[PDB]
Amino acid sequence: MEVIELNKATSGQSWEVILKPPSFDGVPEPSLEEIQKKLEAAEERRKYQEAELLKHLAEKREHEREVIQKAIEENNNFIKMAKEKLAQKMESNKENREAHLAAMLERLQEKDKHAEEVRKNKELK
Amino acid sequence: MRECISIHVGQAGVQIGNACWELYCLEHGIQPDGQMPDDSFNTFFSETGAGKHVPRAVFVDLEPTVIDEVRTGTYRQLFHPEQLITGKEDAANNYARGHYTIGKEIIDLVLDRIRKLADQCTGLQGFLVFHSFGGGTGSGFTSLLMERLSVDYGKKSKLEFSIYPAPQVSTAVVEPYNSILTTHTTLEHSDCAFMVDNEAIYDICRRNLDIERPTYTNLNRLISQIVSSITASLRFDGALNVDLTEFQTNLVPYPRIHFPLATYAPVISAEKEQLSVAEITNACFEPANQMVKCDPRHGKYMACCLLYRGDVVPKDVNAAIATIKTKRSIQFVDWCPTGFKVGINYQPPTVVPGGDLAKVQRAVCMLSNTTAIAEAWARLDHKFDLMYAKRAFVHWYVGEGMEEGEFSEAREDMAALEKDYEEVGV
Amino acid sequence: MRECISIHVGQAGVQIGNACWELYCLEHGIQPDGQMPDDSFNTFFSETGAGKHVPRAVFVDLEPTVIDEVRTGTYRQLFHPEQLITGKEDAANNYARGHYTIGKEIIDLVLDRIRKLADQCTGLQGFLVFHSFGGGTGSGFTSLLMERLSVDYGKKSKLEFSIYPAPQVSTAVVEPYNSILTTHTTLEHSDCAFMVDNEAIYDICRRNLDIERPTYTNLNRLISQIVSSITASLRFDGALNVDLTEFQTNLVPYPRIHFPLATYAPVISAEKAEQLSVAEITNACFEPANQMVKCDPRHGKYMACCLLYRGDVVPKDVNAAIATIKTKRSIQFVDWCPTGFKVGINYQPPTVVPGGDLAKVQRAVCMLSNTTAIAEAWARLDHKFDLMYAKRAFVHWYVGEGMEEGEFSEAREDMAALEKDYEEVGVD
Amino acid sequence: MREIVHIQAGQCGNQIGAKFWEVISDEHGIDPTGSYHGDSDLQLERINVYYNEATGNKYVPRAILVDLEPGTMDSVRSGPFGQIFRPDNFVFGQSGAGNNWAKGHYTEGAELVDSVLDVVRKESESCDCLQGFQLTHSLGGGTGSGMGTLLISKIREEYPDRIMNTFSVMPSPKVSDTVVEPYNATLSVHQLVENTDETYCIDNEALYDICFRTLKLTTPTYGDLNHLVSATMSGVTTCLRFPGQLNADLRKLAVNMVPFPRLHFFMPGFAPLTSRGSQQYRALTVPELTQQMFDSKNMMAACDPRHGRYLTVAAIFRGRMSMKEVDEQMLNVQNKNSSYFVEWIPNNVKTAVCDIPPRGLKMSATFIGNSTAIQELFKRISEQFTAMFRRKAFLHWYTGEGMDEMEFTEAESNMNDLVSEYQQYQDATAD
Amino acid sequence: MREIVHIQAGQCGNQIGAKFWEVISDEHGIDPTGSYHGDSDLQLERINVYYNEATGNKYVPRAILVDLEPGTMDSVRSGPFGQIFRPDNFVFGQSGAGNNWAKGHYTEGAELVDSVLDVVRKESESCDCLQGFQLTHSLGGGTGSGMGTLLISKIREEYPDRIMNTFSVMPSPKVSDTVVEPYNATLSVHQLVENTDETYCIDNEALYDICFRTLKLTTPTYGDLNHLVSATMSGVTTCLRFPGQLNADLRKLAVNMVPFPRLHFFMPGFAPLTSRGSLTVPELTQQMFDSKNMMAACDPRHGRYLTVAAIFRGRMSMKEVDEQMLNVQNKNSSYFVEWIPNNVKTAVCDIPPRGLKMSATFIGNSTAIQELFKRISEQFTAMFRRKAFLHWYTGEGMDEMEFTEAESNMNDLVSEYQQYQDATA
Ligand SMILES: Nc1nc2c(ncn2[C@@H]2O[C@H](COP(=O)(O)OP(=O)(O)OP(=O)(O)O)[C@@H](O)[C@H]2O)c(=O)[nH]1
Ligand SMILES: Nc1nc2c(ncn2[C@@H]2O[C@H](COP(=O)(O)OP(=O)(O)OP(=O)(O)O)[C@@H](O)[C@H]2O)c(=O)[nH]1
Ligand SMILES: Nc1nc2c(ncn2[C@@H]2O[C@H](COP(=O)(O)OP(=O)(O)OP(=O)(O)O)[C@@H](O)[C@H]2O)c(=O)[nH]1
Ligand SMILES: COc1cc(C(=O)c2nc(-c3ccc(C)c(O)c3)ccc2F)cc(OC)c1OC
Ligand SMILES: COc1cc(C(=O)c2nc(-c3ccc(C)c(O)c3)ccc2F)cc(OC)c1OC
Ligand SMILES: Nc1nc2c(ncn2[C@@H]2O[C@H](COP(=O)(O)OP(=O)(O)O)[C@@H](O)[C@H]2O)c(=O)[nH]1
Ligand SMILES: [Mg+2]
Repeated sequence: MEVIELNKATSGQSWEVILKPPSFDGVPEPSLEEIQKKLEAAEERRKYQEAELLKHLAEKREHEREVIQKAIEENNNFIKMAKEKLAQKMESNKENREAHLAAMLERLQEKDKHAEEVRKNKELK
Repeated sequence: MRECISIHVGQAGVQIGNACWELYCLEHGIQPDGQMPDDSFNTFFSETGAGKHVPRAVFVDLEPTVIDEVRTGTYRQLFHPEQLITGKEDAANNYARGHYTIGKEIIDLVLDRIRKLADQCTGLQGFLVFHSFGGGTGSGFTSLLMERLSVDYGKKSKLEFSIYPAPQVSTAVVEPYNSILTTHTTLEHSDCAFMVDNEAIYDICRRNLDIERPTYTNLNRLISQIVSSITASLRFDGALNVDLTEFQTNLVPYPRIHFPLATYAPVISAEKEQLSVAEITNACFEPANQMVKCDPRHGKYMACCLLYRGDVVPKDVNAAIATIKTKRSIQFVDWCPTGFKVGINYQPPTVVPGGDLAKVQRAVCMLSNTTAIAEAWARLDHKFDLMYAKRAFVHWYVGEGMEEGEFSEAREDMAALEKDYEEVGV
Repeated sequence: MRECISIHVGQAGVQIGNACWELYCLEHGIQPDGQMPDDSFNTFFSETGAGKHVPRAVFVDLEPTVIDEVRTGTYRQLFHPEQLITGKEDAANNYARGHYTIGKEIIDLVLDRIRKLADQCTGLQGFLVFHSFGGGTGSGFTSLLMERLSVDYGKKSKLEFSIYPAPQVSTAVVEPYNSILTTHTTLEHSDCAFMVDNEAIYDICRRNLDIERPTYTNLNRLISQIVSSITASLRFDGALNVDLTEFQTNLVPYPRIHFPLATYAPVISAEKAEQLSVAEITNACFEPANQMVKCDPRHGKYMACCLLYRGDVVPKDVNAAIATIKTKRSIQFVDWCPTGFKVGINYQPPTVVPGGDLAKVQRAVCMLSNTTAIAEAWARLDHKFDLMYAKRAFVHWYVGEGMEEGEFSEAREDMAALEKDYEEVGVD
Repeated sequence: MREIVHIQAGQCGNQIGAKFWEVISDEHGIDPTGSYHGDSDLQLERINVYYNEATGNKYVPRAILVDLEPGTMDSVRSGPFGQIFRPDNFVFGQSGAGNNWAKGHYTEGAELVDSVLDVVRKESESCDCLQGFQLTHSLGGGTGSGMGTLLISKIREEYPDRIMNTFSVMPSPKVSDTVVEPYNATLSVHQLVENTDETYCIDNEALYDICFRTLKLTTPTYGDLNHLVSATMSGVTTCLRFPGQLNADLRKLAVNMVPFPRLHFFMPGFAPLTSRGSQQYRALTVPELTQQMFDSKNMMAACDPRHGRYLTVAAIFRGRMSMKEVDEQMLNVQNKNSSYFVEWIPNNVKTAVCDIPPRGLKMSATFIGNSTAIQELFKRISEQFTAMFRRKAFLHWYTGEGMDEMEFTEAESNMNDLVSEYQQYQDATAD
Repeated sequence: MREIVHIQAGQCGNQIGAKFWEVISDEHGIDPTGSYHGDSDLQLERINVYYNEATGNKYVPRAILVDLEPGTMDSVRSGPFGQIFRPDNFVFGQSGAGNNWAKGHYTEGAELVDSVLDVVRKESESCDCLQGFQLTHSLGGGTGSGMGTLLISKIREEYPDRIMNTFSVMPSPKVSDTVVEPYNATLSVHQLVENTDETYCIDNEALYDICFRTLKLTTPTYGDLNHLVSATMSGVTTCLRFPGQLNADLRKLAVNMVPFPRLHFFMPGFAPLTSRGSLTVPELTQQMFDSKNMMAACDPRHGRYLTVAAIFRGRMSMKEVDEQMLNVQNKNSSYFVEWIPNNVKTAVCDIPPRGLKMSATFIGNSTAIQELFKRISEQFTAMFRRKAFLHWYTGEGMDEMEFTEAESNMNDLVSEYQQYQDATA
């Protein structure tokens, strides 16, 4: 063992114990802006992802309004079709009932004209 | 003077900070009120116009529960409110949240507080950063901070103490992701990182302290004794590792290979004859006493230091070293000499009174840089791979503005790191 | 809030309205002057300044003698004069006179009164129309009213209570004609029609009440109890309520298939010398003797069953009762109906008119079922229609009032299709 | 539907009309002074159907009395209840029709008919809800038949929306020897096919046979015959006059009894058959009343109902009797005699009960059938017509008043057309 | 990550919501007058997660009560804890939803929704740090189902960065109120797939079977079923409500439980099972992974767990708890996915639920939940192939297309669950 003294101080002492010398003589063989550029780039990716999330939720909001609007349109169309249907059949039934009463008074008035011809044929004799 | 600034990020960094600053105060005679009845302790403590000695530390956790644990704790008078930085919303175990969403928000606030600590220094050595691998704050904010400290303190040393995840005392299923992400981003910016494996520490407490289910307090107390031994020659007038750059000189021959293995002895139960220098020296070469689980039989050493503490005579260390050389094979790489740097710090080891660690006459911490530690990275890469193949959980990170490509780019770096450890352990 | 307006047309509709509004006043403690010593009855009674509770109802008849009895009877002050609308000539058992000739002279009056009642509602639920299939007013004026309600109120809910004609207690030989005619023109405009067969009610009053020759007041009082079971959910604070919307959603799988079958129990003679269990009365609803329409559900398929309990009835007992029903193979549900049961429970016991024939009971149940077996009642009517219509018997009285023959075969084709619909929905 | 307007024309019409008014007046408690003397509110509840309320708490029959011969007006005023009628409603000429239809229908009757319409309009405009008109007349004479049908036509023109109803007395050679009565009856039946809604066929042949075979009157007089008529008229107007749950009127009866407009000639029946002014020593049971009602001996038209099928039937039972027993018998008679009811008009028999029996009986039943057997009556008239018309017998009585053979030919064709329709539906099947 | 805003909608939502508040008030020691009378501060450490602190030292639940029918909330307000709710947090319509999803979601729901959002918007601004929203509702009715999903969508638009969590009650013919339950549920599951972060699948088929088979109740009632729902809701909110070293919140839970954004439907489990009125650690561990304890009618052995979070309540050796959870994971290894390491997380809380000394509660993200949706889909198809009852929905303005797309999406969800069940490493 080759002992070699290193240093001696107030609270300590140090040396070096050497058992074998080396087999081999010798020994074989980000700036501040770069950092802030990389921290800023990660923030813009974070913010871009948040913006795309809020964009997809905003797309949901618009669909929700579109659903609500579709139902209001269906209810309006139901009304418009019930209104035109009902007016159609009420006017058709009126015309029909009036045409019956007119035919029935027409036939009776023919009887009336015939009576006049009977009474004239009588005075003819 | 050689001031060091301690930065504690996330819950693990902060609760271990408490354990360390408490043990420092005990070691230096600093009472909880900051008052105090060798001047090397000023490297870690400043002093106010009132006579109070104040840790050179900043705590950061984006969750007020853990930092209120300091505002209201026993040592609360040691800290000024500006050293405690908090927020309302943590990283939710998400590196991307820690690094990109919160980090961009508090980095300038945190860097400004560190600058007030650094303006008080006549010769700042650098920073000691404490954080978990697994938390989103510990992983994510720390790696952003280390990037920024390399910009604002270009030549200053940065040492990490990193809590390596253990399933036995875990939190989150995504800790492998956060671990590889933070290791990738920090690799360029750290000079020397001492990893603490939570499973190693958990095992030492169960086996050596007779605790069936160790708490974070158990683990943190033991972790403090290790950090104490690594910093003891910075806070006292020692002779080995007397400034931060001497850690990379003595332990880090290659810049990327900067993860030394720390081994500590002895750990003795308080409720349970003083060990010899030879006995504790033998314990440094038992893998049951390593801070990180790996098998040194599977690698070669690049460097090896023995930090003794307490009643230790050089005569006994050299004889302890000679005994293991005869019986054991200790393989260094070809280009490095086979041997040890030894330091003795006369200041006796200290335990928290009432704790579970018994007070000992003498202790030792071995710091070795072995290629065996690459087994720890292999464990994390496998879990990372298992999940990332199916893109599991990735969408939580992408949602915070992280790009998917960062996952693979980080994983490629870890693949390169394993190949680096293979290359040198040829 | 949640108001329901009741409309009673012709003799049958008005006389049943008498049994119902008498029963409602007795259920809610209203006296025949409208005064009163749970506010839900406000769905059926408005209130005046003097605390008088006026039914939300119109009484219509083309001739005055039936409604004149209301005008001079016990409840002559219960209604405002303007709610009791009469002409001077009835429809002479002729659909064509109820719908056109006679009916057009009073239809605008009726809708003005209804419009005035709608204006006293903050959340109108719908209209309940009571009429006979057989009378000229019951059929023809109700068809006209239903059409005009659709124009005035759009798709606002319209439910009928219709008296299906029986030879036992009948009026006219032309009733099968009036029935097919009103059913055709009304089909598109009604959301749900509860049919009541006078022969079935007649037979119940004989077998269960020992009444040799049941009168209309016998028939109507029993009919009032069924009606009350249905509306009780809308007039009381109940545990399990069923509103007008819920009836339609749960009972009507297809717009045309909207003729549920009613069944009531128990029906006990008031002079009988043991209170029936929740189970006993529940099983009675699937016996054909207690059906309000003569038909054979065991030879049909159920598409939905709504069970309306009142009185001393606990939910655990309904659930146990209904679970037994779901195990009877003679009770067959269609393939496209995974779940066919809806249950409501109102807790105020049934009320009986003192001096009536029905006994007071601590619990009762009315089932409403949509079964394909109701088609049998439509087949019985179509056959009588076909017997006469092949010889064009009596058709001249309808043509004389302006109808055209095409309206007869177009109405008979709609009942053909209706019969073929009940076949189709019963396949697998 | 309330007020009926009653018109009686000619000798027969005024004679059976008078009796009609005596009989219902006694049922309703009205005496010859027009004052009410009865004991039951039921007598008055629907009294306005036939009576105007005169000042003085009196009741005046809503009745118009017409004849070309003056004599029959004097006969009525003399008769019991002659003082009940409104004097202004007598409209009399000075010379009869001489049993000549054309005189009543074209000449003399035409010169007096506007005088009649004065009274008819005055009665009609007073009504709150005019049901329509009932006419009593004979078809064999010249006034009741000729002027009587002319009247119908004329009234129908101003009131085309009201019900037109006749009690028409059919001639028989057993009762009258006037040989032209088949002519007058055929001409009148033409008019009635086209212009009335309901006609009760009152057959002198049936009335004579009942008096001679059943009542055992060797030589029945018009008073014997008219006792059968008045009993029938009381019975078939009972539901119009008394309050029931049926609330009957002339229109509801037509709608249900007449499946085809022309086939509107009803065969009335009555039980028990009695002689005029004769005490009844035993009542009839409900089965007796039910059976003897559908028996050809009790029909007022000389037709065997078993020779045809009933299209529709309406029956009224009078007296205090079990309506349950009445429902039972009536249902049984239809089940056991099923082959005499057309199967293609379901439930074609309607029954009513009136607790008030007619004078002299404790119980009675009256029957209004629309039977295809009534063709026998029209075949009998047709055969008599043809026997004369083949010879052109007596045609100059008619052509002297302006008529033309063609009118006779048409009315004969139209009546044979009526016989065929009866036959058509008598043979019609449900299959 | 402090305050949760709770919302309950429709009859079922308000019945299990009221039973929820009743139960947790007992644990945190809050009587019905909002006054605290507990014996431990542990009950008050995190009580602001669910309660506001009113002047007068009284606690008011942060609860909003919604229905299109006044009947249900009248009954709630007369309930035992009825007085505890803020009186202006009751928002209720008058004309009901008619058991019709289209009514709750488009017509009647829209007319009431902004009144709800105003009460939500006021509760939110009284929050230091709003953690998110928890909604209780059924899927088979019209109000909770149709209007509840409209609520979620609108809440997501206003607070896109807050966790949305629902307790969603699944219909079964064994406990039905309406014949159109398969429609209402299928239209809602489409919504939940899109707009929630965590949904607890509460299956009425499972609750009925638990009462009948396990608890021996011959004729289950809603009270019987809702006792199981209240135990479950108390169990899966324990960590949100009591101080632990986990400092649990909704976001952390979502992050570790949801590997794939659409697969966020949890299968809850509870042990021990108890009937109204009327135990070891190794049994709790096993009984929690047993089909007789699932609140979804699904057999977990029929699929594989992606992630599981389990909580044990009561005094017990957390060593023994951790030992047994490990033993169960290794014995049943083939029912966890191999490609999510360490996918079971266990928490302990010392305070037992009332009446018990030891309980365990299970939250599973299992591919077996596809069985729940296949059952809804078959019932849906049986009705919709005959277009039965459809006209009450087209009448509201809905297209048939909405029906087919919502079921294509639920069949896709089933496929996706299948795909990960067959995934290998
Ligand atoms: N040794 C030790 N490890 C800890 C301690 N606290 C947490 N950990 C470990 O650190 C990891 C969790 O990360 P934390 O640092 O606690 O969380 P965080 O950094 O605050 O980040 P978020 O809470 O996710 O925002 C897990 O592996 C824990 O086991 C501690 O006090 N001591
Ligand atoms: N249940 C019951 N049925 C009745 C009642 N009154 C009449 N009917 C039946 O109704 C049918 C007759 O029609 P009505 O309603 O009486 O005649 P209307 O509607 O007044 O019309 P017209 O009289 O023709 O103008 C017959 O089938 C009778 O059995 C009644 O009070 N109760
Ligand atoms: N039943 C019945 N038949 C009568 C009565 N009087 C006349 N007849 C019949 O009526 C027919 C004759 O018609 P009349 O009524 O006498 O004639 P008229 O209508 O008055 O016409 P003219 O006398 O020519 O002006 C004959 O068939 C008579 O048998 C009567 O009082 N009762
Ligand atoms: C004036 O003499 C009567 C009139 C009537 C009706 O006016 C009337 N008739 C019906 C009716 C009639 C026949 C058939 C086959 C039917 O199905 C119904 C219905 C309602 C009515 F008001 C009734 C009578 O007795 C039944 C009469 O006395 C015999
Ligand atoms: C709301 O109820 C709970 C919440 C949480 C967390 O909020 C939370 N969960 C995790 C977690 C979850 C699952 C896995 C697979 C994992 O690895 C980690 C981590 C940190 C947390 F704070 C935890 C619970 O029990 C574990 C809960 O009760 C069952
Ligand atoms: N578990 C449970 N389910 C319920 C309860 N009440 C109703 N349901 C279920 O809810 C569905 C009916 O919807 P409901 O909430 O009553 O209708 P809504 O009020 O319109 O939202 C059916 O599937 C029932 O099974 C309850 O108290 N407990
Ligand atoms: Mg009527």
